[PDB]
Amino acid sequence: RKVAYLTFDDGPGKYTAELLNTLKQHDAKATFFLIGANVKEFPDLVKRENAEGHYVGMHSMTHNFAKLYKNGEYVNEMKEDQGLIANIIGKSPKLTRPPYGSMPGLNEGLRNKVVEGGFKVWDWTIDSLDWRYNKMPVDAAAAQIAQNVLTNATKPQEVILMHDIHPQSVAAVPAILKGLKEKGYEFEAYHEESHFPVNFWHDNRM
Amino acid sequence: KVAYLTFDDGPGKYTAELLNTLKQHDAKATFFLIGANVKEFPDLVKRENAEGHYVGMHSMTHNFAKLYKNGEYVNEMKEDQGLIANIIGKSPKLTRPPYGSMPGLNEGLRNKVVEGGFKVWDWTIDSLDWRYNKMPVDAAAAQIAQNVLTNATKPQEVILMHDIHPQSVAAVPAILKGLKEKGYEFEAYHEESHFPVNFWHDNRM
Amino acid sequence: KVAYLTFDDGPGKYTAELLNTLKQHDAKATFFLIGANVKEFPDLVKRENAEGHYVGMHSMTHNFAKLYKNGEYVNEMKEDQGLIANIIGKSPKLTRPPYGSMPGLNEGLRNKVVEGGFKVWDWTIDSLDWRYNKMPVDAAAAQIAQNVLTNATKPQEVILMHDIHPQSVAAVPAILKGLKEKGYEFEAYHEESHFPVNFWHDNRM
Amino acid sequence: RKVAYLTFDDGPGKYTAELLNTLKQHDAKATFFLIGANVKEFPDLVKRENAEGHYVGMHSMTHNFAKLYKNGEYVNEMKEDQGLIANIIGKSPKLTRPPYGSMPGLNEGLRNKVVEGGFKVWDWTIDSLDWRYNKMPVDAAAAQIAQNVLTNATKPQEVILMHDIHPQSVAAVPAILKGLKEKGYEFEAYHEESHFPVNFWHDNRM
Ligand SMILES: CCNC1=N[C@@H]2[C@@H](O)[C@H](O)[C@@H](CO)O[C@@H]2S1
Ligand SMILES: CCNC1=N[C@@H]2[C@@H](O)[C@H](O)[C@@H](CO)O[C@@H]2S1
Ligand SMILES: [Zn+2]
Ligand SMILES: [Zn+2]
Ligand SMILES: [Zn+2]
Ligand SMILES: [Zn+2]
Repeated sequence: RKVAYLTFDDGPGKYTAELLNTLKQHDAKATFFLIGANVKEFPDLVKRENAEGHYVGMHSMTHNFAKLYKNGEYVNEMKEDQGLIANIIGKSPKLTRPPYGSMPGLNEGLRNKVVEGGFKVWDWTIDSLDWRYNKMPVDAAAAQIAQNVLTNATKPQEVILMHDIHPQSVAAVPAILKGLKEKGYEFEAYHEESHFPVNFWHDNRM
Repeated sequence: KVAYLTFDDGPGKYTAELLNTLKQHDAKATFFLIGANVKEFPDLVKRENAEGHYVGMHSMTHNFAKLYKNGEYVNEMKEDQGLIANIIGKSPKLTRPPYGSMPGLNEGLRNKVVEGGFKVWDWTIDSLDWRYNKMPVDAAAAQIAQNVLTNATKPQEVILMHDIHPQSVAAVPAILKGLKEKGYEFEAYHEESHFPVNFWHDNRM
Repeated sequence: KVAYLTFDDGPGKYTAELLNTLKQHDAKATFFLIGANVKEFPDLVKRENAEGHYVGMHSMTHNFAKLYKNGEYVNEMKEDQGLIANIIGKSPKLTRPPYGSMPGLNEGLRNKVVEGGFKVWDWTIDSLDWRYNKMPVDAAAAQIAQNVLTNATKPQEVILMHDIHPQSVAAVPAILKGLKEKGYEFEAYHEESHFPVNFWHDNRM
Repeated sequence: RKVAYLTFDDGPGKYTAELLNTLKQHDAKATFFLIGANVKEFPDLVKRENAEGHYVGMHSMTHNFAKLYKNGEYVNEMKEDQGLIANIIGKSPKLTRPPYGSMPGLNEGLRNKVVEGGFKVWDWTIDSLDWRYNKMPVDAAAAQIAQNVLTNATKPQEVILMHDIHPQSVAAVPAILKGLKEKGYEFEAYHEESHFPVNFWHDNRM
């Protein structure tokens, strides 16, 4: 019962349709956390992500830690970001992904507000680190980013963190898909039907 | 074919229960205690060592920012070591980093720990007991047992559990027999027996 | 078995010399011109296209901080493109980034270049002609020719030279003879024949 | 006759001793550029690097850009650093290696001043990128860094950039040495009498 949840952060972007075709050609589903400025600039790609069979969840408006967690704007920005996304796909998604991860930004304070707001939070069990490989050939970057992902998948479920806004990332997903499939992983998207906690605070309320 | 049980965030409310459950099965495990739990449950701390388990450290505050982003880790571990040394008269070396060492334990802090004389242990298997919290104990526990019996594949395994959680302690009985028939034996960590088990694959710890 | 000679930082003092040498050997190459040298040597600019060579861009300021750290790359290439266009009646697409595209040409700027309609070309072979500058020409050139002949191994090669340097132009005859013996043919870059040669291996450029 | 010139920046440091020993097993020589405060704290290692056959050059006192270049203390910091290194190994080394490289810090002003004092300046032709691999298991990092330098050795001479002050760096050096040696490289130190220019400004006065 192996299921890979490929997640893509900070999108959508100019590489997204490309990633969206590679997903499609592999009949594989995934999940996308989007920034408010990009849901607005790229409303078609949003609508398409959802249309092609993927989960579209929030990732805030500002992606600003100081704003998100120190001043506690997090859920407000996930509610605003939610509204934009509904206006485009008719769903009001409930899963959020904290910029910079919930640890340590999501204190017990707003972790409460998150559950009192009905929202949900997903961190990740693999960190592709894709976004650091920005100073080298893109094919070389992709191999190392896939190497990272292929060699860290072991648990019955794995939540893989990637960003679809960097070229080296979307170039790695072909190898990543072919690799994990050889490892017997299924490439499903997140479903709200079947939620299970994935965070660093181990708080299973979200 | 050794198998090392580890327990975090204790000693706590069900720790007393757990030590007995272990005892009946001639099983020795490892505990990583929070500072305040050492202050509140000295007896349990004393008892854990007395019944042949390893008593290691899990820091003072279990606070990510303080520990790693501010580098208080070793300071928190040494002070915790002191509190424990006052009960068992031994000063343990083995630390279990709160939330794991990846990425929290940077290259620098990893120097301080090797310099401070400590080792570091993460795990290979996560019981995942925290998912099934505030939930019907026997149902939860049952799952937790599967969670660990399935990922038991390697010659040695280091299992993460938490004895401040009822579902976890309840899960321990089923794990014990299920793993023992898998050819596993349950030993405590021994300092002279040290071998690396850390996400960074850093073998100085 | 093609071989594309490319020349940077021109047109200059020895450019006319080189063009005759190219012409004498019925050989066609590629030039990447700086803006001010286009402004000063329009005839040489005019001549290069006229005799069948490719005339590309090498920016306005050849200044690293301006081009990349300040993101002026495309703009400098755009304005350079226009200056060339006013002479040869074409608006060329192929850019050769000052100092190579690595790492100066980041992911953001690489979009802009793709958006503006530009390609980018680095090289496979570095002549190292700048090492031997202000040096005894006959001696220098001989070495430089060998520097490229040694690294002539692949089916396609893009050789970096500078025709603002006397040792480099002096080296060109021997390369032409040496590569012709290696089975190579010397063609200019042609846009309908474009193929990626960029340190980033970015195949949109 | 190929030659790989391993260079290590920002030392000496706590992993230097292990690097020094690993170099000595493969009878391989290399080049060290050092920071003033580090020559002050680790003179055995300086003294030893030297004594063991490697070149030791400067990498400034402060490793601060605005001080080195925008304020133009490059030559000041290299001579001061040279002074220290001399009092340890009885040698005033002439070769310097600019922090963050020569481009674009060493403007023509500073570059004139550099040749005024008989200094040379070495940049590099391969950036191993070791220091960006501090967020993953060291063995994994060691491997990727290796492949970075192994798959970029093409030119008969390479000058490889590394930092001996990070663990994943000296960890990669064994595989680097086996790798290049398989490609026919030899591992020399820089030699003063044997100077050939390697800088981003193509200035062969340094
Ligand atoms: C100590 C800094 N931590 C991190 N930097 C990355 C961010 O750039 C991403 O946006 C975030 C969410 O996508 O995931 C990691 S976590
Ligand atoms: C804008 C270039 N930045 C760079 N950061 C790295 C630095 O951390 C090194 O110290 C330097 C010289 O040792 O080599 C690279 S280059
Ligand atoms: Zn993000
Ligand atoms: Zn814990
Ligand atoms: Zn140039
Ligand atoms: Zn440096």
